[PDB]
Amino acid sequence: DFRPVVFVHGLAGSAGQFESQGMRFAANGYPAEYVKTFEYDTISWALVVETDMLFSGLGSEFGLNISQIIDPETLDKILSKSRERLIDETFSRLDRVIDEALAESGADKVDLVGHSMGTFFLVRYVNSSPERAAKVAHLILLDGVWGVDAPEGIPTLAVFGNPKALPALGLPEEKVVYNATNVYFNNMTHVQLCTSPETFAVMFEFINGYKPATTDIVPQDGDYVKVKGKFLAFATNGDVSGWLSIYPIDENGKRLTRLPVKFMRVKGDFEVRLRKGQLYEFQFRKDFSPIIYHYYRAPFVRDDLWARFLVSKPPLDVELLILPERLSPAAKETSGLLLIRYKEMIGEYDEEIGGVDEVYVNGVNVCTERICPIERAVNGLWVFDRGADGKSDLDREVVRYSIMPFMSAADLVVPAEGTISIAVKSRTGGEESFTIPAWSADRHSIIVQFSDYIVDKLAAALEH
Ligand SMILES: [Mg+2]
Ligand SMILES: [Mg+2]
Ligand SMILES: [Mg+2]
Repeated sequence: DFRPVVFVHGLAGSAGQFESQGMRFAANGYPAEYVKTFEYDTISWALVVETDMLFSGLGSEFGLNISQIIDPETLDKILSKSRERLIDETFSRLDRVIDEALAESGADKVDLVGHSMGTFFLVRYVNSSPERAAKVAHLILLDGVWGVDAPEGIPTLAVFGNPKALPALGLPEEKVVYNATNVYFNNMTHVQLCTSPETFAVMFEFINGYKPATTDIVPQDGDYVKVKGKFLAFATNGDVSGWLSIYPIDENGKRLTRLPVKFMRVKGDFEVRLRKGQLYEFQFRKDFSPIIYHYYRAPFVRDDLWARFLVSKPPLDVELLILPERLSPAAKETSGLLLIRYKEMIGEYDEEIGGVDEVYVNGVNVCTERICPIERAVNGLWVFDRGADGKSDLDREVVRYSIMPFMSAADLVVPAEGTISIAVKSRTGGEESFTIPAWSADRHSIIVQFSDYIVDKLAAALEH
């Protein structure tokens, strides 16, 4: 019998970094409900908690950077929170999740997995009391804390990627969690490490004692899948209110039904039954905003209980960064996109990584060495007409994003006429392409989520 696994994301992260992994666990026999995700406000956590000296402030670095855009009065309110109180509140909520999971499954202990800042969070959590540590069969720490001992008596696995994808003004000649089994994937980058099928295999074997029969997201039988998802605020992860309209679409992004096949008021959570292998447009209207959001992604092939749709909201309203252009005349005639992949898009070649991604928008590669260098760990690439001047200047950095963790931007004019072609040729092999309507930036925002792994028949065969 499998025991539940509970995943704790990092700064500016969410359940999305464990979506693929949850589906791999289920493909290998785990009831899908046994894979839990614990979400929390990462801005308050990084600034209030991880700025202490337990780890000499290491767990807070990306939070310090991303916080630059917070309004002064709001920042002060955030920093005024009691640190001991935030900790006890958040940790008590994880106790509840773990206790409910043990009762639901009948298991005696759970496996806990943390990514990046989530590893700092979990080391504090298990060391906070013997009762908390007692409920953990295995602890997995992905590309986060290092130079510390594994919590006493808890079998710990630490998996590390290439440090070039993280801030390097520090000098770790090696990252090790003492007394843990340490595994290294030097050809992988920060978030990629969290979502990789190779990481999946190492984790499954560590906690189960045998290699999984497959690391593929195996499609399930039948024509329908259950999807449980949430619309939540980027980085702070609070539930977001709005209206969800789902439309099945063709290969060119045209809606196949006049009316949406699902229409609902949402407050964070939502659950829907959809057709397996079908392309959908998830249209979202958030309360109090005039923009209509159109979310695109590959079809679902099995139940997915961890889908996440990110929404820009205060205090960290990152979308405000593209407001000047959205308010310009060119917005009526040009589109604005956010391309997301939880596996760094890399345009700079490094022999250790071994290859570069190519990301084409209307036939132009925006994943260049200047826009997607390895050190920026690009998981979110904003594509819009910077300056609203009708000129593409890919060689000139879009400076406003330089300090934003995991994001970059490309100044490319995308005509809001007809459709937009978007394709990624993955550095690890395979390609995924989308053709969608060219919604104008004045009224619409377009979010395209690339899959974090592509299994290509020919490439797999060539390797075999
Ligand atoms: Mg064991
Ligand atoms: Mg059938
Ligand atoms: Mg421009």
